Amino acid sequence: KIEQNSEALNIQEGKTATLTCNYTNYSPAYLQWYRQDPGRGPVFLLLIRENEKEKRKERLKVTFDTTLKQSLFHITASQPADSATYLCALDIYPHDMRFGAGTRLTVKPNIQNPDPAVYQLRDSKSSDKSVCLFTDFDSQTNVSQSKDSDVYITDKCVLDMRSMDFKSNSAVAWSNKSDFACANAFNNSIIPEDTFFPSP
Amino acid sequence: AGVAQSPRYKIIEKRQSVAFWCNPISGHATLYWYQQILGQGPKLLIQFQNNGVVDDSQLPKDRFSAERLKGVDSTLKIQPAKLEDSAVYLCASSLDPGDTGELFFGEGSRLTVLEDLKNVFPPEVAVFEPSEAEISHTQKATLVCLATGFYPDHVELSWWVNGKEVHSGVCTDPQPLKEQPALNDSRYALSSRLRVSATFWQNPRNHFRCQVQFYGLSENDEWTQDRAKPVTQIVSAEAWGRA
Amino acid sequence: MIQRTPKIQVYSRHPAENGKSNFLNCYVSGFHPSDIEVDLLKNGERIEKVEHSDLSFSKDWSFYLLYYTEFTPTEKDEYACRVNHVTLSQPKIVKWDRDM
Amino acid sequence: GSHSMRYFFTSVSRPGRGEPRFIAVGYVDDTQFVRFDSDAASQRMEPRAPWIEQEGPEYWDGETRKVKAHSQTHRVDLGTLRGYYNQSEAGSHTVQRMYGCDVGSDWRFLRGYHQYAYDGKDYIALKEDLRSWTAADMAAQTTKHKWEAAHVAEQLRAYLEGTCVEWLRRYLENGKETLQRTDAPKTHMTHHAVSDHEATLRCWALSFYPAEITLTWQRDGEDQTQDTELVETRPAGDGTFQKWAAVVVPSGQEQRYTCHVQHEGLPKPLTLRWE
Amino acid sequence: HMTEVVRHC
Repeated sequence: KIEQNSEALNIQEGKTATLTCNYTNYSPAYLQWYRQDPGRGPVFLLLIRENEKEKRKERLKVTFDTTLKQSLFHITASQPADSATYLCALDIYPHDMRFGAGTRLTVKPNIQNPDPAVYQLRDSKSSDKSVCLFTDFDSQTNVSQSKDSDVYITDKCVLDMRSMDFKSNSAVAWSNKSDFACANAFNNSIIPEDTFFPSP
Repeated sequence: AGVAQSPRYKIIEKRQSVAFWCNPISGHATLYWYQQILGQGPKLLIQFQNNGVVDDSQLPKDRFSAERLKGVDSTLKIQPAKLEDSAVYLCASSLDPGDTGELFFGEGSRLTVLEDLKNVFPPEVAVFEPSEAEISHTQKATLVCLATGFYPDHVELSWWVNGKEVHSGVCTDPQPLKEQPALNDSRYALSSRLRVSATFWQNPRNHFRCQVQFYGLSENDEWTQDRAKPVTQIVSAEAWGRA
Repeated sequence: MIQRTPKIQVYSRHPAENGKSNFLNCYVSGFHPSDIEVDLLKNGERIEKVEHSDLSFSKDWSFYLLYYTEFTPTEKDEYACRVNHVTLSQPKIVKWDRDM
Repeated sequence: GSHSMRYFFTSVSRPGRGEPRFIAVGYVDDTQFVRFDSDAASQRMEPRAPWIEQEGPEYWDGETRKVKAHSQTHRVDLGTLRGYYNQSEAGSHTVQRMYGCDVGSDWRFLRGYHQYAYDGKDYIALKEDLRSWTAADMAAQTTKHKWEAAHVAEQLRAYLEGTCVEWLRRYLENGKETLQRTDAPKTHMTHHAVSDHEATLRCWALSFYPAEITLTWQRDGEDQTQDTELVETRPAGDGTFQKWAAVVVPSGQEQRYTCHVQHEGLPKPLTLRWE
Repeated sequence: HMTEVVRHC
């Protein structure tokens, strides 16, 4: 008797997300789907009975197959704001609501026009580190950790500049060795070939 | 209007006690305690219907205990806490399972159980001004904030432009990275980005501040390292516009 | 909260014949609630190896049990069923009659 | 003959003595075939008829998990009804539940039923059309609303009209030895002189199955119903049943009275005079 | 084979 979700999905903007939830050795009469963000707190979404099939709200499309022992959850016209982990939950009589694990969704943004670059940020007068910033590339590019033990590199991340309908990727690398520099700190990654490196 | 949970974050050593309080949605008869480990989904601990117990066969009565007494709010105790108990502890209240059987979860109570409090140290914050080489290529200016050398992973980072909190144009790392990634009691580091227009950054009356809230120890815990008690505090770093 | 007093029938399973082994039944029915004492009696004393049926109920929620034990009726022996319920002030004693 | 499978659940609270005692028992027609007893050792649903030991562990695990579900529902419901009725947790209270399904001679579904009771009186019950409830009290309305909101009726019907009558067919087919038999009564009449004036005519029917039987007296041919006695059908112990009917008569008129026995194990009714 | 459909009050 178990409850299997997916395993780490991600899609592009606009494309619709499909999350699956299969259960074995059960019989529910009620399915529920939840959205939990990093920072804790599941928040309820949809709720589908066994005799119904397909229930829609906004961009949410959920299905409950009694005989297949499976529920399918659909976010249509997916937004990057929709990126979080999504929980399946069954209702076993009398009132045992059991949860599956997470399927973590990440809706990568439609980078309109790429602009790959690695900028050097002015040192803080109060820390020893030097920080380079890799920004404005399309989501195809992947960012790897550094092979140096004393060089830190954070995974890429989205930037909703809401005011002017702008999203952009970015990833940060900092280290305090004197022989460390921007021109190749992200050189353990497949950088876009036309990536601009400024001049002092 | 909300399911209340205390405390936001709580650090305790092994063999200690800890109690989480939860107040449910007004009028909900059914209250649940759930445990959520790092990556898994919520697993039920104990479940009340009014002041009585529906399901607690899953509740390890070696250490855990909980009761609703009044049939309203309830508390969940751990005497004593094992190191395997570090997790999120969720409270939820629901009405009758049916067309309106949705569950209502609180913000969660993040428990962290440690070997010894010797490693709990607050973060250091510093911001780095936008690249003067970027502002001339694009028409935007991005700041970066670094929350370095803190432990445990109890940090909330926020950006404040001109006294008001900001969200538009912000990324913060979904998860922190360690500074000695193989070390066992390793110390953490986090990063964040605030992007605005160039014309905005170039206006000197404009004040930018990156704020990291750290959740450390209560006063009941005792610090005898003589090296400044690492308690729940706030560490910020600032910058003004530069024409 | 309703209470109803029991319906005791004391009888043998097979048509009783002296000297030949049989079964003594005490059919307790119609009562409510379920907590009820039922002992079987040889002459005066209480028989020990007396087992009963499982608790079930009629359409009107009245309960019914069947207590029973192996026995061999003699000419000079007298059997009876003793029942105490919450609705009886004094415990009722129905004796066993062969042709009834 | 028609057939029916029923399940009877009883749950009696015990203040200060721990968890409430729970007992569930199942019948096919008049033959009991499963039971559960919360005070018993196994904590597991037992068989009580040879033709049900035929089942593998896939089944016995189930009826044990399911019966433990019923058990922990009645466990909460007692505390629920105690609050519904504003009673103290000092008196012992009793929850009962009953459901099953009937079939015709063609073993097709005929009618279902599910119904609840608190402390010996009606509480709630599925309507005969299996699509809505009848609450017997103001308190039971709260239950009704709760269960209307969860579509419980649409799901007990699904069990009642479907799964229930299928397994009844399985049960009848597995135990065609026992459940489909028809043991006819071994009838006779005894005569006990009360005084010099009256005499008791007792008309017996022993060792029969199933137990729906009809005893009647007829003076001069048309039904006699005054001065009669009629004991409730009683279990023999061997899985058969016993029942008698008496009538008190004036001396000399014994032959005017005739006892009539009707059973599904009888072609045409038996008739007995005194001799 | 009893039901699985048991709910609270």
